[PDB]
Amino acid sequence: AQHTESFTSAISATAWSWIKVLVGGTSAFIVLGLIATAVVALVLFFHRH
Amino acid sequence: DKTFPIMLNGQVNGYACVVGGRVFKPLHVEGRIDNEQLAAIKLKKASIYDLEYGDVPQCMKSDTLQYTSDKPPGFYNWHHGAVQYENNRFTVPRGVGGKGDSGRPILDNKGRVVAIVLGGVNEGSRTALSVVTWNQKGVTVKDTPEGSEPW
Repeated sequence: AQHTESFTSAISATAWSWIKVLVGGTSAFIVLGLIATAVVALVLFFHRH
Repeated sequence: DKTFPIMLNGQVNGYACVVGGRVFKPLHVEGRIDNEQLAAIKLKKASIYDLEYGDVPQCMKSDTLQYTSDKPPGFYNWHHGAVQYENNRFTVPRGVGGKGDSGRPILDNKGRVVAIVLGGVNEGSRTALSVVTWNQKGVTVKDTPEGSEPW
């Protein structure tokens, strides 16, 4: 071979799309849970005050 | 009756009460409710309010306390007598309340529950009480003075 391999040389745009959807989907779901957790605490605080 | 003492080792360390069809016990009071029918119900936790609650059995749902969120300035009562409600806090003369009075409800002049006492703070003239009450919109809130101790 004239060229050289790398970790990301074999990753196609379709594979990157699935990686981005997977990582973005799980991260967004956790962030949704954390935002909901933050808002409910803020709502409960206003109940007291 | 409507108030059911909670017993751990044969001594009362708090009281359970039935309000509006739910049985409310303090979360920090460990022990068995002094009853046979209400002691068999599984209780849900409300640790943000330091309470546990469950559904009243069908035969007990009608003989329960009613509660109100209307707390005009004046005097309210409970097991040990009069309670003063002023400056948005329930307070009792020094020494009137103390440990063991956990879950004891405070009643208005019509016998309706206005708050559930969970603790208190000993001030210069009266003891401030840590209670679970309903705010101006009727939503459950934990009304506590600074430095309250569980009773």
